[PDB]
Amino acid sequence: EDGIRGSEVTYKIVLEGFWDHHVMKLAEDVCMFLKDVGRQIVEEKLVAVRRLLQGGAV
Amino acid sequence: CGVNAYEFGGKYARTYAYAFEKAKKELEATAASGFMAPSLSHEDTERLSDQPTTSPSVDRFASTTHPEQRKAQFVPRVGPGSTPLEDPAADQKSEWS
Amino acid sequence: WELSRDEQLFWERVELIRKGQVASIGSSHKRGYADEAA
Amino acid sequence: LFQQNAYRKTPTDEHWNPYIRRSTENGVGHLLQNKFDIMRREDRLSKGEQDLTERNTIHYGVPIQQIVDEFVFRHRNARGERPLDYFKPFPNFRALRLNRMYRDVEGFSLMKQRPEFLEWELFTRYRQHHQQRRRLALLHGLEPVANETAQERD
Amino acid sequence: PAVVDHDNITVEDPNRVGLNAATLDCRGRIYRWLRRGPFFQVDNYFRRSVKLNRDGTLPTDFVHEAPLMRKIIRLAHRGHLKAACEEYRRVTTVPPVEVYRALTACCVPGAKLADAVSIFEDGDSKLFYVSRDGEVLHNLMRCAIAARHRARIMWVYNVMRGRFYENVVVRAEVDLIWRYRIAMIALEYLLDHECAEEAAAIYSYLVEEELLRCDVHVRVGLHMREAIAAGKPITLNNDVMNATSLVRDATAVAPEVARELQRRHAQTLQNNAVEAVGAGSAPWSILGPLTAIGPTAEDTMVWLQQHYGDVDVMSIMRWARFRKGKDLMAKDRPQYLARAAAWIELLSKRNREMEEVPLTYMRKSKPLVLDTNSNVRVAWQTPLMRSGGPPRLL
Amino acid sequence: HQVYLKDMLHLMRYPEPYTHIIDCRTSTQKMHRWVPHSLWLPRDEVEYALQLSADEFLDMYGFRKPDKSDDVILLSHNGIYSEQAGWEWKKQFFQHVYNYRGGTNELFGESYSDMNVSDVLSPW
Amino acid sequence: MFLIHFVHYKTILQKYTFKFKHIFLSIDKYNSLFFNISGILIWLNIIHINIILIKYSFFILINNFEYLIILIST
Amino acid sequence: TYELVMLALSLQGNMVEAESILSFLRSHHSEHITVESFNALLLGHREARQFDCCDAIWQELVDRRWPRASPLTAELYLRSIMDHANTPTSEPLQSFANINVVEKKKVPLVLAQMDELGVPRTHLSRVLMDEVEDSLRKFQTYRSRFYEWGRAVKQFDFIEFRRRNGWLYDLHLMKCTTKQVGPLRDFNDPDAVQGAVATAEIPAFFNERPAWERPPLEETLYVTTNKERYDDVRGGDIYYDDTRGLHDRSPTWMNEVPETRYDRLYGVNHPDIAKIGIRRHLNVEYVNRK
Amino acid sequence: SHRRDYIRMGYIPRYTPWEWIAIQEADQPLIAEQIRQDNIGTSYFFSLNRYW
Amino acid sequence: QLQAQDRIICGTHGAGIVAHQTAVNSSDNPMLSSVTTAAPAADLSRTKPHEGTGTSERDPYIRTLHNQRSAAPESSVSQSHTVNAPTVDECEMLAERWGTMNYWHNDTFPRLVVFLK
Amino acid sequence: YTPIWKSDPAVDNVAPLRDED
Amino acid sequence: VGYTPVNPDTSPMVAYSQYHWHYNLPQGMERPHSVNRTFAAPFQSNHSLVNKYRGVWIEFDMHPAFSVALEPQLRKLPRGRTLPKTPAEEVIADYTALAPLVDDEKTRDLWLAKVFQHCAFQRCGGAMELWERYCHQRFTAEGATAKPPLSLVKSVLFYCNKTDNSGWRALFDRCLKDGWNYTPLFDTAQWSFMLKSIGRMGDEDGVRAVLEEMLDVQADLDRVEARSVVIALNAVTNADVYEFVKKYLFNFGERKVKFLRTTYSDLRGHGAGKLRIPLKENDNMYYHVCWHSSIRSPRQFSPRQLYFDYTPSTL
Amino acid sequence: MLSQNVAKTTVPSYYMIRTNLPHRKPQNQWEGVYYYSGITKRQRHLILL
Amino acid sequence: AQHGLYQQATPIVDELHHQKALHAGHYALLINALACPRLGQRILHCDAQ
Amino acid sequence: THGLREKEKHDFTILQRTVRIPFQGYDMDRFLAQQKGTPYGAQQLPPNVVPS
Amino acid sequence: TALWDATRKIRSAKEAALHRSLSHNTRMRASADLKHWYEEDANTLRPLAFEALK
Amino acid sequence: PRNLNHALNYGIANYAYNRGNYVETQDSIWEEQTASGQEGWSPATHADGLR
Ligand SMILES: O=c1ccn([C@@H]2O[C@H](COP(=O)(O)OP(=O)(O)OP(=O)(O)O)[C@@H](O)[C@H]2O)c(=O)[nH]1
Ligand SMILES: [Mg+2]
Repeated sequence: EDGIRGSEVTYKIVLEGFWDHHVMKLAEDVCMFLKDVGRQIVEEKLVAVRRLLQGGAV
Repeated sequence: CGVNAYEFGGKYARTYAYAFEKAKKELEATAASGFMAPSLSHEDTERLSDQPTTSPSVDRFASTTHPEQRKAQFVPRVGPGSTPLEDPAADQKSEWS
Repeated sequence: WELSRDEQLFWERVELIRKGQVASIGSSHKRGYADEAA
Repeated sequence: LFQQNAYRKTPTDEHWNPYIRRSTENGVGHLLQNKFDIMRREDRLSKGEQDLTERNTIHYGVPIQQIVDEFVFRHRNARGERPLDYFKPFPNFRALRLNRMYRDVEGFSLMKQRPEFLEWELFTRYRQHHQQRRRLALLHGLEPVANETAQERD
Repeated sequence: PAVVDHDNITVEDPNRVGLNAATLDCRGRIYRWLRRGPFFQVDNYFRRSVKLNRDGTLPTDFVHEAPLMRKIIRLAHRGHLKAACEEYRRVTTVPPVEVYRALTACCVPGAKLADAVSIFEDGDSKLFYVSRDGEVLHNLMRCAIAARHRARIMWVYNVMRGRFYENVVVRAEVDLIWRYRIAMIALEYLLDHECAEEAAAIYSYLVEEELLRCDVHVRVGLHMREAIAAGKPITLNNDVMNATSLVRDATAVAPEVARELQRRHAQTLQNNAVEAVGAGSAPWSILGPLTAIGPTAEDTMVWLQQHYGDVDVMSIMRWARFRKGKDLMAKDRPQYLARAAAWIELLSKRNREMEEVPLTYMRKSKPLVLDTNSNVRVAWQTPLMRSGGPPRLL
Repeated sequence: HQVYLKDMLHLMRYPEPYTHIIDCRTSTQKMHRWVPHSLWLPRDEVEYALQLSADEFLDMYGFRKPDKSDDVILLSHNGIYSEQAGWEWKKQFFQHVYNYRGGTNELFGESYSDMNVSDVLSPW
Repeated sequence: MFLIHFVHYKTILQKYTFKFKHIFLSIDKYNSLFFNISGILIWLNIIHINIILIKYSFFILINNFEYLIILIST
Repeated sequence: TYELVMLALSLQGNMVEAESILSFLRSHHSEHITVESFNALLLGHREARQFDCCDAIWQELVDRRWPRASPLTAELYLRSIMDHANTPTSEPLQSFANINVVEKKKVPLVLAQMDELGVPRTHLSRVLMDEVEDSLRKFQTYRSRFYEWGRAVKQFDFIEFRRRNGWLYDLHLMKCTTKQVGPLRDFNDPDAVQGAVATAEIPAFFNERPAWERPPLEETLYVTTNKERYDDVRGGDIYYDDTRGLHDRSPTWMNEVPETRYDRLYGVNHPDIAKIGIRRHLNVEYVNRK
Repeated sequence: SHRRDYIRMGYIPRYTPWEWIAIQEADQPLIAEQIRQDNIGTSYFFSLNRYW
Repeated sequence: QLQAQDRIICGTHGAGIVAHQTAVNSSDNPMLSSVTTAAPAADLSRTKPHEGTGTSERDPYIRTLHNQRSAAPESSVSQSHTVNAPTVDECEMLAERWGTMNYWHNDTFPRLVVFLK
Repeated sequence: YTPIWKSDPAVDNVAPLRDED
Repeated sequence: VGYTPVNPDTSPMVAYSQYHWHYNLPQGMERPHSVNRTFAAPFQSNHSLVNKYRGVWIEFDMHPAFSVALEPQLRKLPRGRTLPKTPAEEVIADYTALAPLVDDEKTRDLWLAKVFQHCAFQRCGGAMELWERYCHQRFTAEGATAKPPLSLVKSVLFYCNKTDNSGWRALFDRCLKDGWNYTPLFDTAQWSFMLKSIGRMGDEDGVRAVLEEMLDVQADLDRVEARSVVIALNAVTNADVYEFVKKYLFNFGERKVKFLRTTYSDLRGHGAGKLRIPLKENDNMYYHVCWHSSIRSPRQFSPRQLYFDYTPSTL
Repeated sequence: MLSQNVAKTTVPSYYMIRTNLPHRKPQNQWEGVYYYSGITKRQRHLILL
Repeated sequence: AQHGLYQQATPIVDELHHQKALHAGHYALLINALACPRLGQRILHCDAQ
Repeated sequence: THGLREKEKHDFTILQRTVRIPFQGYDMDRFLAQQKGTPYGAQQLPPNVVPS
Repeated sequence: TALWDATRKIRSAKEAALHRSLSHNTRMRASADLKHWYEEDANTLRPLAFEALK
Repeated sequence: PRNLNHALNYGIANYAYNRGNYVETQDSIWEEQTASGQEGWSPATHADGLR
């Protein structure tokens, strides 16, 4: 399926603290991090895909 | 007539010649080694008798066993990243391209 | 050759220095070091 | 002087360590090994490009974000460089940044450097005209095509 | 040190090996017990018994468990894999190599690859590498063949070459002859299905180990075995090796192979030159890179030598002889011919370089003098494309 | 940093120009022989010697004051006095300073002591 | 013998510079957060309360190590 | 022809053009493309020292599984990895540890891919297999080892190995931090009594007295030991810094040392050292330089 | 690293800095079983019955 | 999208907002009372890659610009769903080409009309 | 506990060389 | 407060105090730690390696022509990690019969190395003749130039070591620098067996020669098995060789030394049965071993045992 | 002998019993697990040779 | 050529071209040989590591 | 060694506190060029120097 | 022109010799000098052309 | 030569378009940022201000 609803591989990270705001702020941090690492990886796969689309053998 | 001014004149002549012959011998090693010269640290050689008195391998430190005393300067200088400089561990020294 | 020359030269300077010492101090004796008591 | 070289036998003494080895501080001279690389280095320095051997030490400088942060810290929020909209209720994220000139002002020569009275308003009206031109363009399907030659552009 | 008798256990506990709750000095022991690693009981039971002999002999031979191994093998031979495994589970001591040979050999016909691989993987590094053997590996490779798995052929081969750990430290490494055989059915497969890369890798390894002439060495070896049986002297000479039926027959077929190479190549040139225009005849086919063969045997061997000579052609013509036990030279001539042709074609880099397709010639470019696009560039034009135009440089 | 016997013999047969071996023996009474290519700066005088300018030094010791880049090897009977003199050569900052342990005793087979200090401690 | 008298040239050029920080530049210390202390309660045998500055306290520390102490708006 | 030209451009270190060529070939001629092209670009990026493109091209070459990678290809990409992995950064990032070693952690992943592609790992230069084996021995471990790798014994033995080689500095149990850093003073108030909210051990190079405040190189010119007072201290710090000059001597030094031929120069600022010097008696001509 | 107010004057990073991540990451080894690559198939017969 | 984005953000060492033309000379302001006039820069000198002698903008006290390769981010524009102007080399091979129905009948530059013409 | 082992004999290491020469 | 100390990880009153991080501060990581990156420790298990060959690898290089032809005879000899139980007399008879029929030096010699190994495993004493019958003439006799295949040397040497024999001393001496120079190429196992046999027959001088040679050739000292070194150092009663063995005892490592003391103390101890031939009593050597051990290991401070008899003096 | 061997305990006394001061450092969460990755001088020698 | 002696190869090749004994693929063969790739091996393995 | 270099850098940092960001113009090409005196009628004469 | 080709070949050969020498020498690689590569060239190396006669 | 149009901005940099025309300048910029791939048809986000 398109857009949000679908994927190849789904990761769920369950973070657990002793104090609420601890885990909340933690979630913000880890989230920002995976936003940047995520952008990096997915970008690379994108340039690969675009090359593949431009032409190639079978 | 002025040989006695230069390093190959007089008392040091004997040194020069020594070096010279070593070089020949050394070159042969490099010819046999595939023109990749052996270790300057002489870690390649099989026998302890092999390594020259000249090589940097010979361990000259204040103490052999007590590591605090194996420093070069007054305190123990560290490499980049606070990695030990003075006596390198086997895996710290890398020969790579 | 030069080894011989320099040998004699050495003992020459040793001689002169030693005489300097005995002359200025006045005696052939010297102190020990404060660490040479023990 | 003692500190620099104490028992040091040769300048490369510590180059058993790969990280001290490729440090370009003293110069690049020890990382040039074969003739080929030296010709190459010569070539690329003459072409005004960067020297490939200098890339032995990876230098990430300070990111732009960090620079701007230090600036606006040294200035205690740097109110000189803020847009006036920043001082009004609920500024949007565009009003939150500094005073940099964008690309929209580039074709308007009426206002010279100091715009006179009403000039700036006029310009703003031109700018809006162009935003509407863009809207009409996307609308009826005539917009820049990345491929287009000058006749098709015309 | 404590040892547990599994025969003699009593309520009285003479040896004092049990963990006592209240005795003097028990405390640090009890702590020690609660601190134990997850496999402690099992691991210590496994290592205290079952260890490599001082000789370099496997623990593999034990009297009490022998009939079991006999049963496993006898079961695997009649082709009951599951039964054999259900009994494999019950084995307390390391089973002998013969067990694994039987299990994988049973694994071959039904094409089950995964199970063969997991067997061999059970014998590696777990059990002291009882399962690193020529025969076992051989069965694994034949399995990969049945199941047409390329990557797994390469995996098996990679295992058989082995690593410094298994080679030097363990001293478990496959026999020379076996390495030859495995690599050879792998090469058979790869060259038949036209995989150039892995063929080139395996072939390069054959070259490196001096295994090109090997099948000859084995044939000669058997004749020399019977000659020692009779009591006569034996030696290894070039005349003894070129006396073999294999070498003689290959030498006999050489001119035919060369003629086939010539024909095939000529026709490939033709095809390329016709596809070049999108279909008459292009100039591309008028004069090709291959020289005409002189009318002689020596002219043939020389021709093969200079055009195809990065590979060893004689050995490839030898290998291409047998297919599935059938002898191709003595039954189907043209099939053998096309096969040796194909294999020499695939294994040589020279032929690959000269069989290529003509490609159009790319235009260099400069960016525009009046900028519109960064994507729109001024293309250089060859003198051929524009006649006229002023005199220009390169 | 220690200099071993081999190094010393090799430095007798094939000497380096700017490598200076240096004699630390204190008493002229007990020095009956000469170390090849050596030069005499007695331990007791070192502290003053190194404070000299090259001209003043040449004047007093009759040989050139070694540069701070040059190898300086120190020599004595036991190696003790050569070590104290060594610290002295180090404090004024000299880059290569080496000490032969049991040097003149190993060289000439003499059994002597720079100072009398005995292994045994006096019971407290 | 001696044919000549000469002036002793030397190349003293230092052109390469290697400094290596001693190990004690990177050694650890104890750093702390520092706020103005608004008040203190100490209790061991007898509870004693100091009050420096009276304000709504945004933060409070508790420390049990020997004497119980509460550092208020620390 | 084209793969040769690509290889040429690459050896030059010119990527823009080489990749332009591959682009052309991709667009029109694609069905003819061999692996040696991707080998060209790989080797090329390794020259120019762009390791992210070196990565990009391996990942792409894994996705399209054709043409098949060659043991040479994996040789190139792996080499590139070790190269990246062994480069230093500049000094701002060099404070805590050498970062780029993380790129070696990439390896046991790449290796796994080699198995899936059918590139035999045993075709690698012996050189590179040593390098990569060392990389493995750095980061790879199995389930087995991982269950047991936290045994207290093993941890403490590591501590001990560090003890015999005299590096205790970074270890947790084995270091004792002493020095505290004091607060900064405000001109906004002396009156305010600051106190500690939190405490953390951090390296001293964050805050340490600026280079122009402190005496010159302290490592070389001053011998300093941080030590504890033996007496009972009623107030103040129980740790003091014992510092002495390297060249420090007793005020009585002249007397604790044997007398020298210099002694009669006592308290003289500009001596004639030529006069009491032996060179004048030693030399026949004796030119005095002064 | 360049920030001399770090824990002393009250600046405590809300996001853990890239360098530090790189180091913590560089220190511990990566488990080999976490790669999850299966190209063969499931072993029906042998796998569950393997050595005790 | 800044004006002269490269000449300023990518090409200038400070991102334009650090003023490199400044004298380190002693100032009479109350807050500048800590400032000591600097010695002139070391003449033939080899710096660390992250610094400079602080002479000019071309040579800052702290070097911000990385020495590595710079590549602007990969466009988020769809390469697939966009349809460019037909090239020549596309119109030669048009008979073998596979498009979307949107590619043949595309409003601007329909390829079907070309294929038939 | 010292000395551990018998110290080396009185041997003169200098003489043989200079004699050869 | 109590006799049970607060475990500082669980206790909030520790954790959240002023000397640690309270929960309202921002909970990030304080400083990075690279421990394993800065200084790395090499792997030495306290348990010995499980899969090592443990024996002497005889290096079978045979051409894959004769290796097919000689298979019916070879099959009775040892292959890799396999030790067939065939009677030694039969194998020697086979070689004696067939070997002159084959023309290669390499093949015959490799074959012979295998025969020697097979006989060394069953400890049959009548093998040495094969050395004097074929090989002695072209290798050890009267300065014959020929240089033996390494496999052969190693094999014969292992035979002399397994079956206690004097002949070893002639072979060993030929393998130094000036001779064939096969000494650097020996397995650690080889040196172990060598030292063990030599120590059994009781030659102090053989022991000194071999240890000298091992130290020079840079063999792996600490990984030379303890049993053999203890037996070898046990046989030494002579004053000079004794001095040499103190000075050589310093060439080992801390751990190795502790388990030398332990091995020694077990071998004349409870583990006296572990040996085929019991040890011979050497009191001075065993003592000096335990003494070296006590010296090199770290010292523990036991004030009551040291100062037990001490008394203050007002002197 | 070795100067980084430094007392981790305070002198034995009743302060240990009558105070809440803990007897060890609390575990450091971001300290990696000490594990063995590395080679000997002997092994490096072997590889080079 | 392949072994890296081009010098000894030059007279031979000149004389071959003289007699018109050389044909199409033969020149390819020779020019390809001029890359010394039997030397390529000795360099690759020993020197270049 | 005396660290005057480091103090110089830090003092530069101190001076930065005061400065503005420069005005680069509404049309930046034009401004830069005018500043250099290139465009038409933008040429400025050298400041007149009193002869010595 | 032809003579120029020959001369060029000769100088090339001399320099190639130097290059092999410098690339394969470790002790000279020890002192880090670019100068080593430029301190001898077709001008300086032997054979010298103006010395040919003698 | 690349400076043919220079006369239109004398001494100021060369342009290939009329820089006195606002609309045409902005259009030039549009086309540039299109060709560079900073500007173009992209799958929409929720935040892009659909209205
Ligand atoms: O270190 C060890 C440990 C154990 N063993 C075991 O002790 C048994 C007898 O112990 P011995 O070690 O006395 O016999 P051996 O020397 O004749 O044995 P080989 O080495 O010749 O085989 C050996 O046969 C073996 O079972 C050792 O030989 N060495
Ligand atoms: Mg009870």
